[PDB]
Amino acid sequence: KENPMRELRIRKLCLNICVGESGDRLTRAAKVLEQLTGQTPVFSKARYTVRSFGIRRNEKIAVHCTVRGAKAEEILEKGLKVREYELRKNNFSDTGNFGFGIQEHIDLGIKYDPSIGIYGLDFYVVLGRPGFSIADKKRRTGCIGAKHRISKEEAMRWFQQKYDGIILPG
Amino acid sequence: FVKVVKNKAYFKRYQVKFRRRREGKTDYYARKRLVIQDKNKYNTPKYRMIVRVTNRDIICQIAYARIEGDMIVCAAYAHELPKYGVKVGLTNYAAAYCTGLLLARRLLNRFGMDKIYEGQVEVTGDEYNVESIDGQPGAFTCYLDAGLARTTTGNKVFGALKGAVDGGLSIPHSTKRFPGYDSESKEFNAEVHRKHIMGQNVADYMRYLMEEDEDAYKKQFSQYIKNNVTPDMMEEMYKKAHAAIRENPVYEKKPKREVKKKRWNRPKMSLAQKKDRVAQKKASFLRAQERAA
Amino acid sequence: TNTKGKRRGTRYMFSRPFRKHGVVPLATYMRIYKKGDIVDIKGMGTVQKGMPHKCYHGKTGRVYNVTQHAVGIVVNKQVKGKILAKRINVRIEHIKHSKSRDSFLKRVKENDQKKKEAKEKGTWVQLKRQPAPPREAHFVRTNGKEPELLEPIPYEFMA
Amino acid sequence: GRRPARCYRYCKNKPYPKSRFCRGVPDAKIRIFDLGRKKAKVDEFPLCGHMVSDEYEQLSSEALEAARICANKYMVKSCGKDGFHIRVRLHPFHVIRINKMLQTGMRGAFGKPQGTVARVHIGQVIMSIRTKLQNKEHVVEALRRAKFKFPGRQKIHISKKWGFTKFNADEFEDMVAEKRLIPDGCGVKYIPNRGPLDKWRALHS
RNA sequence: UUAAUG
RNA sequence: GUCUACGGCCAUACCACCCUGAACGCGCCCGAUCUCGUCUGAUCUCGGAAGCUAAGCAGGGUCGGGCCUGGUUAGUACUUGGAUGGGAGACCGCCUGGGAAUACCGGGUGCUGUAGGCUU
RNA sequence: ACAGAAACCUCCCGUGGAGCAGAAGGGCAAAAGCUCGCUUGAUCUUGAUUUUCAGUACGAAUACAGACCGUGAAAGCGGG
RNA sequence: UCUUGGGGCCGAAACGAUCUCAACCUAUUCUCAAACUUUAAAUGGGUAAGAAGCCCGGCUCGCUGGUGUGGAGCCGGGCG
RNA sequence: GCUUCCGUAGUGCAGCGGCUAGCACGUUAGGCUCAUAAUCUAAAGGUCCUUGGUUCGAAACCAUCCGGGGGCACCA
RNA sequence: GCCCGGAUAGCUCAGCUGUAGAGCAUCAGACUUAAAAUCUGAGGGUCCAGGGUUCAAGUCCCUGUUCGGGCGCCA
Ligand SMILES: [Mg+2]
Ligand SMILES: [Mg+2]
Ligand SMILES: [Mg+2]
Ligand SMILES: [Mg+2]
Ligand SMILES: [Mg+2]
Ligand SMILES: [Mg+2]
Ligand SMILES: [Mg+2]
Ligand SMILES: [Mg+2]
Ligand SMILES: [Mg+2]
Ligand SMILES: [Mg+2]
Repeated sequence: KENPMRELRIRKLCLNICVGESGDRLTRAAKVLEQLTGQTPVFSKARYTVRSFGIRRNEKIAVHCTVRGAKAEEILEKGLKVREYELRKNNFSDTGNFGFGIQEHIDLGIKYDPSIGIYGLDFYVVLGRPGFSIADKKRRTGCIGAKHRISKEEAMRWFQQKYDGIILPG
Repeated sequence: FVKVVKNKAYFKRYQVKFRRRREGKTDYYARKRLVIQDKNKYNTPKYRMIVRVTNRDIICQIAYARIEGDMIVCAAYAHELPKYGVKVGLTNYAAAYCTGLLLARRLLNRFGMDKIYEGQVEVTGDEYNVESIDGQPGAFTCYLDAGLARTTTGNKVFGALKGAVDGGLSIPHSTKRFPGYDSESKEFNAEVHRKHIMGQNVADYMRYLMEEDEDAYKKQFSQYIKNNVTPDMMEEMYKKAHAAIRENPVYEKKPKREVKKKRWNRPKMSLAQKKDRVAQKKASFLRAQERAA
Repeated sequence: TNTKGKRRGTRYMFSRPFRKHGVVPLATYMRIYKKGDIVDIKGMGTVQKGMPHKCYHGKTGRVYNVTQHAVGIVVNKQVKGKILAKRINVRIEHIKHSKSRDSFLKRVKENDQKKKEAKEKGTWVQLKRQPAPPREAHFVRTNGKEPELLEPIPYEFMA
Repeated sequence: GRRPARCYRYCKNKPYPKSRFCRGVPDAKIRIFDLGRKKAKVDEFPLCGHMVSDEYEQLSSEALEAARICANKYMVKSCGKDGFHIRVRLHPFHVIRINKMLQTGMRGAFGKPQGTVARVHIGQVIMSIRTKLQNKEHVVEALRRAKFKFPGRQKIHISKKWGFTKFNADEFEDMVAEKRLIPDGCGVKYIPNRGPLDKWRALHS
């Protein structure tokens, strides 16, 4: 008999687009994330100057947005419809989370805009459990325990039971 | 392979913090500024009014520091409100106001200041402070202790603060963190503060759910339906609660029955039991190896 | 020559002990300081304001002035010809009570109790501290076994 | 070449090692501190002999090198190439200085780093040879020939320990039989009763 | 104006 | 027996894993209308009470690591004062007191102050 | 996904192994570090004390006091 | 052990297998530090060993103050 | 030993932390020529002596290392 | 400290409050078989920085930052 407080849910879906160039490309990738979600994303800037790729310190490189709830469930349903409900062994992390990246956002269902263009985006699913709000809150901080963690085997069987997704080694 | 961070050298160099810091309860940087007294005051007790908003309760206490432990001179809990006529709604802003008022009136009853320093009875929500009356014993003063609650505008800690001020505790405070203070145009609205104190936000959300759908209404408010709480009854119920609190502020403790004296806890294992356990485990491993081989 | 700085050669002295860093304990703050209490001085490196000097680290004086977050203390400094009872202003962190006064006060209270007692009786009980005397003659009872004969061990090289 | 050892024979100064402050030190001649058959077990070399000093002096790294070669040659001539194990238990860290006179003189006299030397106490092991039980007088002869490379005076003492261990030879076989010691190459592993019981079960399983 | 050699 | 709120000394209290939690509580949890703040009600704030001890938390266990406290090391290393003591020196021995610290081997694994509960 | 030893995001461990302008030492984790919001206590005036010391200055600092102020909800903190 | 790799070997190749050799990880082991340290002496440096001290009763305060609260200063006695 | 300076393609030089390191010659390739040269058009080529540090960034700024070159070495 | 000159396109210099000019340099077309020699157009101006007067300032006015040229020297 499985305890209903151990229902493995999804905490968040992390979207990011890393174009590597500030300005027009970056703001059109922000428009891509805004048309995907329905909310404004936040630009992520650099940590230090790398002269190999053409970036400088405190220069806006990427853009990202975290999505919660049924909207994150629906965008992840779109993403698995794109990637035909299959993932690899190495895509799964040992901490219990996973993620993957699509080639371009036109597969999600978004109509092409000739002003905006083509931008790919990267999914990262942070899985969840009722009782993960202890470590990040202010009142009573603490670790969540060994039984309460999500393992890689438990993530694989959750994915296979939920989305009927085949998992192939590689 | 990679190096293990938490090694024996790590546990030898590891200094633990304080117990309340490890529990995550006391902000010692705030307590350093709050609780200490100036040395030229010479054992003058420095009173703080501690507010802790729990999930189902609102604790309002008053403490002064002693070196063995800070003694609670007066305490007030939110579950004492069904004795005053608040059956349900124990963790909202109105219950915080009633708990602060109850703490204030109980402290003045224990100090013997029931008639003097009445406070606000016809409460509107304006900027009010307790002025000292000449030829009388002086007004009680204390300083607020919110703790780890983020003090934004519209906080139940400041609701308990307003309850203590209206009950007659001379606490210095600004009308900035009270609900009603606009952040943009920067003026204080006392009518919005009166609505939040008397609880018309809960009544407006009750009417909004009743207009929207009965299923979400019964999902949100269940014991309000169980104890027949209507929005027209709300303001009169809190007025009768304030009247009962200002009428009978004294607390009677519960009578203690003779304890049955049984141990629900599991007791601690002794040295002879541990030495017997390890010997039985070694003997079981040896006889299992003899049985296998 | 040496430098004449405030904290010259104070590497180990103002340093906190091992696994005793971090937040200052608060009973040290809230412990009250009356005038005329014998007070020893021990520096602390956490709070840098109100530190005493390295010549006053370890010294013991008494309080003459009390302020909001510090007290003044008259300590005895030996400077090159004489001892001067000079006054310094020290913050709360660098200050403890000396129990040399407390043991004397307990002994005074015990002597006052023993002086009020046995006055109507007439017994003369000694109140002064008498030092460790030559001990009284006693009987060593070597019952049963004889004393063990100690033999000096022969030499053998361990290394 | 360099000065005689009569100058820096005795411990005169504080211990002055190579560090962040003392830089520009030339490399010492002794770098290989053990030889013979060091890829070996504790059971196949029972006998152990030590060269124990009897003076509080400073032994130079070049003297350590010369005594190491002098012990090595006699151990190869006697016990073969794989029948002994020599170990120099004095690593030289004390950086010793030189005041070269080309005329300034004694003004500003602080030495540039000349070389390395080892601080040696009274009753401290200089060299240690572990070998079979048959090769006893050969190890005594090798340490006697190695004494001439050092100044002062030191003694040759055949230890009661089992090789390069801290346990006695009469108790070593009983401890290995009762599985309190594990052969772990040159050294030995001592298992107490303080650890968890899974280690005990892994030993007795 | 430059333009040497086999 | 035990919890909550505020604490004192800040590991005998910490860390890794496992087992049990009756009642109050503490929490996990349900939503964003109002106060409030974020890309996101995840944090904070607000309004609650369908489910739950899964987790935090409380107690206990690990021939557990760490920590605290003793023995051993050891009257050892060291050291106040002394000698027309030794030795070419290096250093060592003695008289007089004082006296350690590793490795190794035992024991323990939070007490307590104020207010308020629960086991009626 | 491009993405690689290194561009961006997330999770876990992480007693400080980072940072606090500099030389080194001490100190610091819901801070003394990083980012925000507001400010100019880096303002005026007496006295006392420490350090160097002869117990003389200068420089630096330490507690207070009288005023005007900044911030914070407040305790308080701040006169570089 | 694949956490990676230099030379091969049976491999088109494959963390499939294989002897390894290198850095890494885990238990050890030898020798040290004036500008290292968990510990830690001997010697030493402060303070106290009373009349300028206790136990009483009462006034004053513009300081601090739920509270003839706290602190300080004055008095009048008793204790040798 | 003391004080000082330099060390950049193959060679001789420049270079004001943010370059594609610059000029000449050498080199190679192609024209011109009967060939060669010269001439014309192209191109390749820097471990920026070595280590570290400051810096968002170091060919340079700071420190040491290994090379090199001058000036001093004195009255008695 | 005083007085007077300049600082304007990559470089040297003019510019009388109402597309900033002359020469060298670069690129692009002629010429020559081709460079160079010589013509032709085009590009390139933080007018040292800020403030003030005026409708409008590179210009007029002080304030400062570099660079000469001469004077003057009680902490
Ligand atoms: Mg705070
Ligand atoms: Mg019953
Ligand atoms: Mg010397
Ligand atoms: Mg929520
Ligand atoms: Mg639980
Ligand atoms: Mg459980
Ligand atoms: Mg243990
Ligand atoms: Mg802060
Ligand atoms: Mg600062
Ligand atoms: Mg002031």
